[PDB]
Amino acid sequence: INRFTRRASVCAEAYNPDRIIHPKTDDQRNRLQEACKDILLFKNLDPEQMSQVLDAMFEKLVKEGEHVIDQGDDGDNFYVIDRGTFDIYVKCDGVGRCVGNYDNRGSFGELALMYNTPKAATITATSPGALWGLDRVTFRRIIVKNNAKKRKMYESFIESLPFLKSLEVSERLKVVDVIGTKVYNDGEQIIAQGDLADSFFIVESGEVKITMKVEIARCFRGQYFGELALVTNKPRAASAHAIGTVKCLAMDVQAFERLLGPCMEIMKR
Amino acid sequence: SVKEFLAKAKEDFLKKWETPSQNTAQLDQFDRIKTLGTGSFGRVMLVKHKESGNHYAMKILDKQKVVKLKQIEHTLNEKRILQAVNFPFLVKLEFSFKDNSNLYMVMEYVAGGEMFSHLRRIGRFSEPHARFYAAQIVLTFEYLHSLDLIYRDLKPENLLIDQQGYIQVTDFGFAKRVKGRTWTLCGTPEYLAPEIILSKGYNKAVDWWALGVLIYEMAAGYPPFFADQPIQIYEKIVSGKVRFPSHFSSDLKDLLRNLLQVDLTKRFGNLKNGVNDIKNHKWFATTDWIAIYQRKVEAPFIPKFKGPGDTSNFDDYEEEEIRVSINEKCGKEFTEF
Ligand SMILES: Nc1ncnc2c1ncn2[C@@H]1O[C@H](COP(=O)(O)OP(=O)(O)O)[C@@H](O)[C@H]1O
Ligand SMILES: [Ca+2]
Ligand SMILES: [Ca+2]
Repeated sequence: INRFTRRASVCAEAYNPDRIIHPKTDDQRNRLQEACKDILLFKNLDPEQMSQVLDAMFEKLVKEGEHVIDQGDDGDNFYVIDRGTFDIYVKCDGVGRCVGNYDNRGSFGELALMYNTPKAATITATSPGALWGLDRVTFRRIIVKNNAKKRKMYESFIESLPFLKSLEVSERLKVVDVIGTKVYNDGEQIIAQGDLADSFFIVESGEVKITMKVEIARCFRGQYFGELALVTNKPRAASAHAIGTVKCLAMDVQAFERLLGPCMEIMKR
Repeated sequence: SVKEFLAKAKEDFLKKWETPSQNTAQLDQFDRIKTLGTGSFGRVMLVKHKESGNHYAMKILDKQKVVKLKQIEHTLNEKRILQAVNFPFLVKLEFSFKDNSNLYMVMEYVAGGEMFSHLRRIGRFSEPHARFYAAQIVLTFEYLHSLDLIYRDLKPENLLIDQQGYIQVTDFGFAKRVKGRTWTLCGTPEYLAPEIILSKGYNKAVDWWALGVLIYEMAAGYPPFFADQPIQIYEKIVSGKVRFPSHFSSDLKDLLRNLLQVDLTKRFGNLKNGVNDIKNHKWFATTDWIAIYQRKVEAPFIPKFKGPGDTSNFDDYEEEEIRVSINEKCGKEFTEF
């Protein structure tokens, strides 16, 4: 051999990011979250992106014998089984066959969430059952919107940083591209006094208490700390700890430099 | 030299960009000889100009099919962008036009066929053979990026060899002008950057990613990430974990790691020194970036021509008749074409 078959381009619907909630039981939700845990497109998701997406999933009922999907039938839809039994089968030529089975578990269609991809088999309800469905345009809006809301603005935080005021836009986005997130529990230590100053932080939610060896500051949403790691690597004068549950933006400072060179060069210009 | 000319290319482009060429010619100015490729959707043809007797490649696009597949915005890009750029390795748009049923881009013929076809026949490429091609893409992507244009579809099926063994980049369907960040999930599966897959929003970085892939394929004979079902290909691309065949010279495999880097803070082309990181790499030591640009370098392969209008380096498709309806279709959507 299949060595000479060319590889077609693929392309999903556009959404330039510049109301949907389908009720489901507490448990129905958890089971749904576990059936998606290890699916590529869900693995790596804000638990809020995840939550938004799990809202979007619509209920789909089926009487026994009903066709959930038809081979070659359109696949703009991902499906995860709630309850029921299900036969899978393919008309391989030529020849209609049964392949495997479904017993109240299992999913199919994920590639649909990326681009149009005609179901490879017909799935048939071997009893009364229910599924949750997800359609590509819906799913992609959610996730595109959610990231754009997390891109500009993730920045403002960055452009409220005195050391970075003199960055160009093309450069600040470079940082928006990669800046990580960290989540912290009550009293968990964010920074350790006398530790190598490896990166700076910005609070997205919660409160951070800066203390020395004696409360010497409290940071709320939109406020930075450790920001000295940019100008010098000399050991933290103070420590940081979480007050409640904090989420932090964390930027390793070296990475910063691979992108932009040393922050001090910036703070000239 | 290296200094002003930049600005001149943007001066040039911008001026052509804001007021594009329109219905240069028309269908009956051409004879339709043979299909070269089934465009989606789609059909690229060899055509003989009449007044000149000279040959071209005609890209026929069914206006309705484009609308049904939702490629309105992309199509306008292909054409707008293509008739506004100029660079020795970008294919030339000679005339453009439309009629009741189709859109037409007429281009220079590249008799040599697709890289893909050669690569596949030949198995793989020696490294200097790979390097020679890869140099043109690097220079081409710098030209494009400088204008704030990304290409987004790098693959040996969109890279054609011209009569002098050089390359002409070809399919601009996904090319676009991005000042901040763009989100469309598009390209070719084996070549998608991980940020595209995960809908992170992205710009110039994805091209350089794709460059790493191309190069690895040009030298290996197969791409870095492959698998039975696509989702597994994506799974692999997201781990960015890659094996190199035994024969990859150490410097090659070194370059591939810097380009095939899922971590944007470490991916060549994307860092402080931009592209120079790639040019002044270790796998381009023997490359005189100036020479290649002037096409003064010995091509490690010249496709065999015959007379003009020879299609030997291309595959054979079944010829259907190009229907032009008496009813104009989708007029409003392509006004700007
Ligand atoms: N100017 C040209 N000269 C020779 N062959 C071409 C030319 N343009 C396109 N082709 C061939 O026709 C096919 C379609 O090109 P492309 O622009 O990729 O259309 P699509 O993206 O719809 O497939 C390609 O595989 C290419 O080999
Ligand atoms: Ca193509
Ligand atoms: Ca295309």
